[PDB]
Amino acid sequence: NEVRIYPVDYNSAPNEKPIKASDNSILIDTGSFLNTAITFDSFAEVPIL
Amino acid sequence: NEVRIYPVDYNSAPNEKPIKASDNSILIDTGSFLNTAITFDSFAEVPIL
Amino acid sequence: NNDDVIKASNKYYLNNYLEQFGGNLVLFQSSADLSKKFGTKKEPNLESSKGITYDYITSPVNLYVMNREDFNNFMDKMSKYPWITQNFQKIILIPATFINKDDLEAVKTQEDIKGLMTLKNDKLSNEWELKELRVPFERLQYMLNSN
Amino acid sequence: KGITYDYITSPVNLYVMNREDFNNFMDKMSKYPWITQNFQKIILIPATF
Repeated sequence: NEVRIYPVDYNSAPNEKPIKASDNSILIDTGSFLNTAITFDSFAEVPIL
Repeated sequence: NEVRIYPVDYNSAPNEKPIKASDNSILIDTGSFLNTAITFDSFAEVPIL
Repeated sequence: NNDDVIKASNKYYLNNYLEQFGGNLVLFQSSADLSKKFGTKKEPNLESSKGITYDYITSPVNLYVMNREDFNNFMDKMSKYPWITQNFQKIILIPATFINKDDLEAVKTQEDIKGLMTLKNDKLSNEWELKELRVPFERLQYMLNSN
Repeated sequence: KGITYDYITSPVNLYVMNREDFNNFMDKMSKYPWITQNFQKIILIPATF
């Protein structure tokens, strides 16, 4: 489990084209796109037997 | 297992005498003599049962 | 490469290219050899493995490869045998492009397994060429707006 | 037993075999799981040494 939260339209020059698949989902968002983003890890953990 | 490869006659002033045993093998070569040398380690490893 | 340069205040990404390998065959490292018959439920039977010698590198462990769909079915079939499952060492999702289809060999066990396969004694994986990540100099100039 | 190779001695035993014969030897010893479990380390030393 992991989350990576990055700004959108950050350090992205206008007219940039974000690559996408046939589903139209934005595989690579414009800008830093996780190059400068927060990495949420370790949602939790509990002692195990 | 390990290899150490060092230059010979490197930073060694002329007239230097390399110490050797009766076998005449050069125990201590002239110059840096492993002070500045490449250290080849981990020839390989394969998963074990 | 000279040092005569003036700093550019504003810079932003212009073009993005992505190169990926969709196929992901499931690798399988197992010390126990599945070719040999497993022991019955009460009494087990293990015989270790043999040396594959893939990519000029040899080790006792055995490597199997199977598609994503068949892996869970194979796990379900082998649920009866806990000791063999405990013996599995490492599981890796290698891309499909690297491994030649021909190099794969089918293997038959005591039970009926759908699509278990094993690598040959001596074979070499392909080189993953990159084609999308190729930009000529003129394209760089055009992106610089200086043609 | 103690081999005492290169002036250094330890209880472990060292064997050497060519790449082709190793897999056949593994197949022959598959009947004996406890011996195989006892193998400690496998290294691909160059032949020249």
